[PDB]
Amino acid sequence: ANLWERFCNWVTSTDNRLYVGWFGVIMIPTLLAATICFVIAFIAAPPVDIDGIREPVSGSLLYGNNIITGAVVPSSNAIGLHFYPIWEAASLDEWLYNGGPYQLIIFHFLLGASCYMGRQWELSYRLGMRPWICVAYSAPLASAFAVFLIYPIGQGSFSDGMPLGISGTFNFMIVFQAEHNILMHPFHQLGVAGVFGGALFCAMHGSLVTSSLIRETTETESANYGYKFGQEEETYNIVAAHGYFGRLIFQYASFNNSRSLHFFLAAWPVVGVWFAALGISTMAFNLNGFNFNHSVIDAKGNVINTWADIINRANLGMEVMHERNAHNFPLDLA
Amino acid sequence: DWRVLVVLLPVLLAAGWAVRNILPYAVKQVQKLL
Amino acid sequence: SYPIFTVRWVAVHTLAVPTIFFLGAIAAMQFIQR
Amino acid sequence: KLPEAYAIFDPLVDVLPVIPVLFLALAFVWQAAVGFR
Amino acid sequence: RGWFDILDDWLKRDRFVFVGWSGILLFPCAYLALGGWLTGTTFVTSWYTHGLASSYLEGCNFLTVAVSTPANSMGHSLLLLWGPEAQGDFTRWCQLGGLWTFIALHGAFGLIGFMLRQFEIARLVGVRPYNAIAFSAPIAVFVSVFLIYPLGQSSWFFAPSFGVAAIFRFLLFFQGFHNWTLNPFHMMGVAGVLGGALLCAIHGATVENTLFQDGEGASTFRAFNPTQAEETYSMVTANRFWSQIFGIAFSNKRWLHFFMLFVPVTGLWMSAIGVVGLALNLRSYDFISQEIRAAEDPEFETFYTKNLLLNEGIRAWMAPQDQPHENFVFPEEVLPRGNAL
Amino acid sequence: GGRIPLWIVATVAGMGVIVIVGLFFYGAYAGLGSSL
Amino acid sequence: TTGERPFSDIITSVRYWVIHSITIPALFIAGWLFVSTGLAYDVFGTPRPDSYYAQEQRSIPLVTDRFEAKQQVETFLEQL
Amino acid sequence: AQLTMIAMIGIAGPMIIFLLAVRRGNL
Amino acid sequence: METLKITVYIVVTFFVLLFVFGFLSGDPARNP
Amino acid sequence: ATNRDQESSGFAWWAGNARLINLSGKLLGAHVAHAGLIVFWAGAMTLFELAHFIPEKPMYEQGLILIPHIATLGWGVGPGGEVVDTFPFFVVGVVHLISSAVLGFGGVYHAIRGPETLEEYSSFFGYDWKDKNKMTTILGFHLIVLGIGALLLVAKAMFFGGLYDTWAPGGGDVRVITNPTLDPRVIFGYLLKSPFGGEGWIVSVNNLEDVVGGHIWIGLICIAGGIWHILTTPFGWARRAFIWSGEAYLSYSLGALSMMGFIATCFVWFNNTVYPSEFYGPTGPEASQAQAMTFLIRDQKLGANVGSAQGPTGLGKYLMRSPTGEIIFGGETMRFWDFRGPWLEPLRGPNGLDLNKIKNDIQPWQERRAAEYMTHAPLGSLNSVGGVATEINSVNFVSPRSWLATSHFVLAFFFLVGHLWHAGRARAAAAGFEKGIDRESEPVLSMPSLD
Ligand code: CLA
Ligand SMILES: CC1=C(/C=C/C(C)=C/C=C/C(C)=C/C=C/C=C(C)/C=C/C=C(C)/C=C/C2=C(C)CCCC2(C)C)C(C)(C)CCC1
Ligand SMILES: CC1=C(/C=C/C(C)=C/C=C/C(C)=C/C=C/C=C(C)/C=C/C=C(C)/C=C/C2=C(C)CCCC2(C)C)C(C)(C)CCC1
Ligand code: OEX
Ligand SMILES: [Fe+2]
Repeated sequence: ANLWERFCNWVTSTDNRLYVGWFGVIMIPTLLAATICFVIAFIAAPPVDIDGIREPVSGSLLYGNNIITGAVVPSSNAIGLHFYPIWEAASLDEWLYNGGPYQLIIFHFLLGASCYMGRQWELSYRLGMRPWICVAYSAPLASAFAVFLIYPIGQGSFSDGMPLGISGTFNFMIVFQAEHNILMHPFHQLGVAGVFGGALFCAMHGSLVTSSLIRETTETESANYGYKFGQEEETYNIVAAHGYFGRLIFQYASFNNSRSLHFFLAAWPVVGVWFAALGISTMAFNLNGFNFNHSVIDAKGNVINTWADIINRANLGMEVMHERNAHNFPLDLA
Repeated sequence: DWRVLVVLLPVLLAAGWAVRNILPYAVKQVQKLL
Repeated sequence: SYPIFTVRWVAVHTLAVPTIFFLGAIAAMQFIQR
Repeated sequence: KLPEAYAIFDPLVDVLPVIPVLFLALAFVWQAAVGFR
Repeated sequence: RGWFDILDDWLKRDRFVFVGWSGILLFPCAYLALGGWLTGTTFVTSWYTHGLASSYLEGCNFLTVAVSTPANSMGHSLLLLWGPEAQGDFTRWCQLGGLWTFIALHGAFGLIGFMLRQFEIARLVGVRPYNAIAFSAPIAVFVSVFLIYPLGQSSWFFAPSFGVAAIFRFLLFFQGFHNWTLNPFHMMGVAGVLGGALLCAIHGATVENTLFQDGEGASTFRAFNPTQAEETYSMVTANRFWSQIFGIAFSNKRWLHFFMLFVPVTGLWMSAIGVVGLALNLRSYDFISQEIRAAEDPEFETFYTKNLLLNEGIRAWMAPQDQPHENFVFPEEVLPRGNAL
Repeated sequence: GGRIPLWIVATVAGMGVIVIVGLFFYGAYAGLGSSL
Repeated sequence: TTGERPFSDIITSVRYWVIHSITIPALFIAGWLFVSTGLAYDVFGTPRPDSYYAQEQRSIPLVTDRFEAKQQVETFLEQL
Repeated sequence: AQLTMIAMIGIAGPMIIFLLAVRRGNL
Repeated sequence: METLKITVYIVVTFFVLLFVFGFLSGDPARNP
Repeated sequence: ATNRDQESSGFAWWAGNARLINLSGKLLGAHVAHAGLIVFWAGAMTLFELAHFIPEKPMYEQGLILIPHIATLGWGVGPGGEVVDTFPFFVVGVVHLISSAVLGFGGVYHAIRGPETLEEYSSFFGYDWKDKNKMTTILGFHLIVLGIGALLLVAKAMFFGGLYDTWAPGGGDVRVITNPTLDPRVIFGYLLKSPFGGEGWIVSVNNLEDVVGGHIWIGLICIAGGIWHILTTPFGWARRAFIWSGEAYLSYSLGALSMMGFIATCFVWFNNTVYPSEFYGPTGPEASQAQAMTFLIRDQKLGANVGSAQGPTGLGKYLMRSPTGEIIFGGETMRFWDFRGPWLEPLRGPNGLDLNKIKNDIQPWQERRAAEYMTHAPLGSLNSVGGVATEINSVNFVSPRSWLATSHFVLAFFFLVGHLWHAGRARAAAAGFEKGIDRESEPVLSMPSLD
């Protein structure tokens, strides 16, 4: 009964309003460091020279951004993949210039969101739950792994990471399609199949359960009060929803098993976003999308342009214009 | 036209030999509905 | 003891008869010389 | 190229690495013969 | 019991695929559109509308095939096969983009027919028509993009084409020309779609990991028969899991599943409002306050002005090929190019 | 009726698919649209 | 459970493959002879590999008209 | 040819499963 | 910089030793 | 016919390999037939790579991942990564593929014919998953064997031919590594290296001395860790720190393999010593420094003043400084200034690149290697079109480095997911709620409220 077994009685306790857990002894101080440093960098970070060529990019709000154009600008290309903590720099103003706040945020966010995943395991193990809400969170977490760490590692610089910003994200998407042809990558296409299907099967499952709610209330109050929390009766008729959706397409396209239904709701966006994060993680090492430039040619040999040749001219448009001053050489290798 | 008589000739040979095997099985189903 | 020419037969065949026709057509495209 | 006493059996080698992809698919043939019981 | 009642019996007859009254409007039109996509992506060129290869017959693959839009000279011609442009000729009609309007109008009528089906089946099985209400978001996306957006533009040519890479053209078109990422109505759609895909993944894995042990086997899917009236999962544990993991949790299972209806349907309805604005080229292209700042200060760079430099790249490099009717002859020196690329 | 084992149908209709998509993926490299 | 013959009972019945061993290959052959005998290049107007361009000309034969547009395609085809 | 290899390589997978079905073996 | 480096280093290892010891301090035991 | 429906096992057909958890003879044949599949692929791919092999073309220009591994070992390659005998490649293909039938026999034998459990026929081979000292005995047996395997590499490096050295003098040559780094402050100083840029945790091993001596150190601690785990039982701090289940040890292996796949991805992407660019192609770093060199070479050959030549931005177009001060290659390749290859160490003096070693001292083999490495960058498509995403279909090139890093990232991420799957499950299984929550004793209704 020392203050260690009293400490593990607090850390592992389910009686906490917000569960700590042992993963949360890493998750809380990393993600508070990644949240305090984020909003300070989002409002007051002086402009970061991301591309290493002494042209600073204003990201913060005080320097003439709004929330849409605001960002934490990624660390300098002069740094590359180098570890840039505060103690690497001679001053703070040097650390602020070369994008050190980006490396502070993403190393505290990814280490803290990895420990969000095991904290999601840990509460499932304290509660007696089955454990795989962590496995489903590995789909957005690999995505955060990819665009913050893995795509920098393959490309050799944290300047290639996704900027912590709304329009910095759109910069990251445009440049990625210019260099890696992400739309023609099938792993991104399985990811769009994971999020379009995910939004479909959300609105599907959301509307078939709402369609099938048993009358418990009057039309003079909300149907939401037909559910009382913790009730043992199912609040909607699963046989009617299967009877509805089975007649909607055909009977055998339909999950008349609620558990087999919610595995599919679990697995379709998760395996979708898994493959999409594997899209970014494999286009980290420049395993680009499908390159059908000048594929259809005629009998003479004249290139008959396709829709993938129209994308290629748009891809050319972004890539000759991304980082207009950073390239001194004709091939964009990394 | 000759080519449309070669695109449709295995097709008309398909449906005929398809209807040559369910021929009594069609006369049993139309009769049962009627 | 079942029907043969149902509505489902028309749902099956109006999709799957041109599907096989198209798959024979796309497989003939794989041998078009340039 | 293979050593020249082996080029008779060269179309065999050209499809020899498809065999491990088909062991995975054979478990589904074997599971379908037993009806996935 | 006359012929309308008798046709009501046979249409609402309990069969494998339910026909219904909507199947008179759904089942040809949904099948002509999808049958016309496959007919156009296999056999129909875009060599006169776009100057493109877009069928399997020409050499394109599934990614690169499309039923491409009509030419800009057609305008918003309905392009009926009997109409004044095709003049009856099927061979000419496919070349003039007539199969695009065949798919965009039968697919329009089939989507009415599928949405009417969702009403008709819910009226017969006795349930609420929320799946039809949730299907209003794919209608409004199909209506705004494939119909309302070209109707606001100069022709059907600027609508998206029914193809994988041709949609990818259309996505990269809207970045370069419209800056559609920056539009707030598209962000509400991204928040709605990714929120839907999150709420699909979260609610799917929450239910599947709060299940009650109803069977003595280690594969839990056979612990559910559908005629049971028990909750198959512990909504109490699920609420206590998410209250301590995330901070907030659903406690109403009816409000949870309405929120699953609400979030992708409001997102896809918000993206509709942006595309209707983009039909009139009402973009959120520029924050006027920043391009005032950046045009008299040559050191103020944000990621916003970098995206606008990318859009000038898209609008000048893609357009002499993307828009062949305009006869854009852009020399090798008017092209916006950074250093060394 | 149940004369043919359904797995034999399911193992050769599923082999009709990979022959054809294997023929479709070969014609990516042969003839039209092969960039050659 | 609606009335029709189950799909475990149709495709497994040999009478199915009495019908369908001679109709599924027949339509695959019909579709082959759509493309191989050239009818695909004539129903829909998709050009042959020697029909995108005239011999010296390399312009795109692009439609610039609406009500003079069916005759315009034919002018491009008489060019070939 | 490469195909007649991959045909008999491929066919003789399920023929193991065909024999043990038509011999009532330990499938 | 010289001081904040070892300040962060002690903070990191104390939270990491709290991570490693608490999962070594009978985490299989703490199940319902 | 035990554990073969869901009536007897409680596992479905899609988790039907989980029916073999307590079937030691059947789980052995599962593993030996799968071991036969890896050794089949090792055999059949090597044959497929050597039947479709052009010894004129370099190995990276041919989609070869396994011929570069045999070539790195010092087999059938001479000066500068050039094949002089394809027979050591062919033997590795035949000895693996023929051995796959023996493991295929023994996998099929133990799975579908042998005793279903080994616990009756052989108490030495029969194991319980929750027997902790037996589970280290098999761990100790397998540690000694991997210590034997990490000493075979030392044997091939020190006696039986030597490995291919990229840092051999005058270009690359197969070199007998006769003085390996036995110093543990160097061998385990790699372990305390930062993973990040310029340090590159163990991927920065840049000579074959530390490779051989590191495999003497690993190869003998695995022997001495085998003798450890054979002669001991797990201690009490470890018994309370682990789930002792079959799926638990699987999850610990899956989590270990996710580490290894993410590391080997980084080895094949960054390291050009144990993955020579003669065989595997230039690294991502290597090709960007080769492009800056080719135009450092080209323009100075036209008389550019390459030290004083400026970029658009104020930086050196050819020669700028790293943020530590070294004269490095200008351009965007400033991110790759931590790259060491042997075609540019004759340029690197102590300030970084020496400008006086650029003017009158760049040899034509270096101009050849930099121009080759620039036009064979590990950029490529999924249909194997070389170059950027905006490149035309003329170059049929994806590097083996890109193939190996991306495949072993796809595999290593899923093996992290598979670790999270199986570690969560095996701890839910050892506590007794992996099948669901008991309704009669639900913990949360026995757990107090929050607010
Ligand atoms: C390659 C990976 C692999 C391996 C090694 C195995 C191995 C096994 N599975 Mg598993 N399984 C796998 C993948 C694999 N499976 C996949 C992908 C699925 C999903 C379809 C399953 C689903 C599954 C289920 C549902 C079950 C198994 C079972 C089994 C075990 C016994 C099978 C048996 O005795 O019935 C007899 C099997 C047959 C008659 C099929 C014959 C196949 C032969 C052996 C093919 C190999 C021949 C080979 C080429 C010859 C080489 C030697 C030669 C050169 C001399 C065996 C250990 C069973 C089990 O749990 O046992 C208790 C079981 O019920 N598996
Ligand atoms: C080396 C060599 C050899 C060997 C070989 C081998 C080893 C083989 C094996 C092979 C195999 C191993 C094969 C297999 C095959 C299989 C297959 C071909 C399958 C397919 C499948 C499918 C088609 C599927 C289907 C299905 C089902 C059935 C269920 C439902 C669903 C699905 C679709 C999944 C020989 C002798 C030649 C000689 C010498 C050389
Ligand atoms: C060969 C070679 C080399 C060497 C190397 C080495 C020497 C290595 C080693 C390595 C090592 C030696 C490593 C280690 C690692 C470790 C790990 C990986 C760990 C893990 C851990 C764990 C898993 C734990 C867990 C836990 C916790 C956290 C708490 C609770 C309890 C438990 C126990 C569960 C060099 C580089 C020189 C060169 C190249 C070649
Ligand atoms: O940094 Mn951001 O983006 Ca990847 O590519 Mn090279 O570097 Mn720059 O150009 Mn394109
Ligand atoms: Fe639900």
